[PDB]
Amino acid sequence: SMNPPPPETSNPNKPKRQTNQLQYLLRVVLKTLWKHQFAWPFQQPVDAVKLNLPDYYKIIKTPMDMGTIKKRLENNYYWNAQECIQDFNTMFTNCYIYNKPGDDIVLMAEALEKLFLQKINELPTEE
Ligand SMILES: CCc1cnn2c(NCc3ccc[n+](O)c3)cc(N3CCCC[C@H]3CCO)nc12
Ligand SMILES: CCc1cnn2c(NCc3ccc[n+](O)c3)cc(N3CCCC[C@H]3CCO)nc12
Repeated sequence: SMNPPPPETSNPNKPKRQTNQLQYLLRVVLKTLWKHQFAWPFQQPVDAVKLNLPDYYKIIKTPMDMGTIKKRLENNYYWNAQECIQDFNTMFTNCYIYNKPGDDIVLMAEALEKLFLQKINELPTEE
């Protein structure tokens, strides 16, 4: 009945690299999603103590949110662009998993996911 600690966002012992892909994922993909009208419930970890969703962390064992993703990109936590893509997909599917078809929050996630898909369509190619 407590929240878990948020996902890890730093690790100064992971080797770091910059790539066109990871730069795009921050400066275009994360940025565009963050500014979307439906982004606000996805900008931080689900707070199941403030929100009254008590079974949330019984159901969602791989939490993810765009606040975390932003930190991970900023701290060069990701080596492969796909690690970041995976985290966006985990965020969307967690919303689908906890909730049910037709729920307002699921329609918000679906809209954000469609946007995600249009932006990643233009991801630069891997090195
Ligand atoms: C307005 C501030 C706020 C936002 N969430 N939240 C919650 N969340 C729990 C929750 C969620 C859904 C239904 N219910 O019934 C409770 C409790 C709570 N408070 C209870 C304890 C005494 C203080 C009082 C305000 C804080 O100091 N205040 C807040
Ligand atoms: C990724 C965030 C998330 C996942 N589930 N969920 C729920 N689920 C409950 C539920 C049930 C039936 C219909 N709907 O629409 C939702 C609500 C909720 N929030 C409260 C309502 C305003 C937005 C938003 C704020 C806090 O993240 N946020 C979330």
